[PDB]
Amino acid sequence: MATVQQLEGRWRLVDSKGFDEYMKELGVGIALRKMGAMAKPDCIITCDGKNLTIKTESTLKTTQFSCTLGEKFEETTADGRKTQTVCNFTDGALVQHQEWDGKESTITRKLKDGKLVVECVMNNVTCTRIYEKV
Ligand SMILES: O=C(O)c1ccccc1NC(=O)N1CCc2ccccc21
Ligand SMILES: [Cl-]
Repeated sequence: MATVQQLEGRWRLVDSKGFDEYMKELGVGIALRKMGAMAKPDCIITCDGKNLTIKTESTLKTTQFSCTLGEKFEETTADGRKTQTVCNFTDGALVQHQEWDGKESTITRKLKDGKLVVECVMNNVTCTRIYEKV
């Protein structure tokens, strides 16, 4: 018995795995990759019913989106991509699908050992983003 509300709270990055390779796959330039690779974002996740809000905060940039689960919406990512996106909660994991310019990326968010595991995949390049509850 798992629900999207299990992901709510305030989270802080504690481990990164393959993030540079994921940014390279997005085409992010060297300057922003150096900036991105030193950030330790803080994330606040809230979900009232099906209305979900994720606000990501760091010393470099603050980003946030609000959406209804299962309903598509437009999101401008931290690296500047204007994407068509939908979020679905399925099998104890929040699934975010991003499309832009004929390219796809999937971002999954799930709890593992109490840590929020964020997996970003694009063109078979997998990035793992580990957050601790604060
Ligand atoms: O970083 C992440 O784990 C992340 C995971 C999934 C989706 C977006 C992410 N990143 C993000 O939303 N932001 C906002 C500001 C900032 C600065 C530096 C690196 C990242 C970010
Ligand atoms: Cl996140």
